[PDB]
Amino acid sequence: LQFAGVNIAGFDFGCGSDGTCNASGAWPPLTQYYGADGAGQMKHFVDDDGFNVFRLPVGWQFITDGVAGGDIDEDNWAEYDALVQACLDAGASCIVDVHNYARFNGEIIGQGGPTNQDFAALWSSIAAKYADNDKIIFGVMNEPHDVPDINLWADSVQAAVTAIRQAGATSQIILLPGNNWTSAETFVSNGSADALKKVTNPDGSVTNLIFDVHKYLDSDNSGTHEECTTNNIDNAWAPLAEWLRCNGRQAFNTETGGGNVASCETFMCQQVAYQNANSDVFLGYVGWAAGNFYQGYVLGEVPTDTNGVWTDTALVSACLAPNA
Ligand SMILES: OC[C@H]1O[C@@H](O[C@H]2[C@H](O)[C@@H](O)[C@H](O)O[C@@H]2CO)[C@H](O)[C@@H](O)[C@@H]1O
Repeated sequence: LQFAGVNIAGFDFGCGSDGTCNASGAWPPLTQYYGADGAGQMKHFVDDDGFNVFRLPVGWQFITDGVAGGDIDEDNWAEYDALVQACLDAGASCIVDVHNYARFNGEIIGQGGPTNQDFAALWSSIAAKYADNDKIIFGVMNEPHDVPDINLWADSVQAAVTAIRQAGATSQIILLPGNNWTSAETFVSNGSADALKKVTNPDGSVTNLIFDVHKYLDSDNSGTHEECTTNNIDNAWAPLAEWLRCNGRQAFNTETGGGNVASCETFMCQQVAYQNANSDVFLGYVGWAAGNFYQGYVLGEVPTDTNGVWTDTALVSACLAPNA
């Protein structure tokens, strides 16, 4: 109810689930840079649909041109900032999502891979850009999975948070991701919640530290199927809210979606109706996948521009748009 948005993808392309980002394969979803009209996409999603925030996936490698640290490469950053500027210019809040699966080329941050410091550095720099700007929302890490020790991971996340506040980003939300691809279904049961509950700002508060969760509507939670089989209320959003409420904490669903078909319009509308009903514990949903996915993409949300007139995919206009 506070936020509803869509992921504008492209800078994440050739990012693998193992933290390897073929930083050649990055493809900015902006007219210029020879990609789709991501800016226009966002004008439309706000002005006509009532969307509010956009999530802008990008890889560590792109930000730094291949290095695990925080030395931001200016030419690449110029590209990525233009998208963030388009998101802000559209009137919305923007999640800056480092799309690395808690890894850097095969190896896990804090646990085999780059150190918590290598990582913290990164976020200091990102935060230093953008510190004053309160419409930014820092997404620490996208979809950690098969991590062996969650408390060490929560330590890595502490390190980022602390980096972020110390660069002056005092007013922003920071999203905190846990294990199993931050599945919302296992977020409490696997220890992600209790570990991440310990993460605090420098002054000792949890103000503006929101859990980051993801949930798809297909049998295997992959978001690779067109057809949908559930609304995740019974097994995910209900238990989650109970837990979230009694602990005085909030979560944010930064990835979800489904195919542009009947079964999904019924089941997604159910999930979104429930999520609004629990607006105290859930800050919002963000739908996975506009930007520069081709039309036949199974989870597609890219609208169409006909001489100024935009047209949404089925699922956005039937279910995901606040204006419906
Ligand atoms: O679900 C989000 C994320 O999932 C990836 O697939 C996982 C899935 O999360 C898990 O439930 C299933 O059992 O295994 C697969 C991997 O084997 C998927 O690769 C991503 O595209 C997606 O963003």
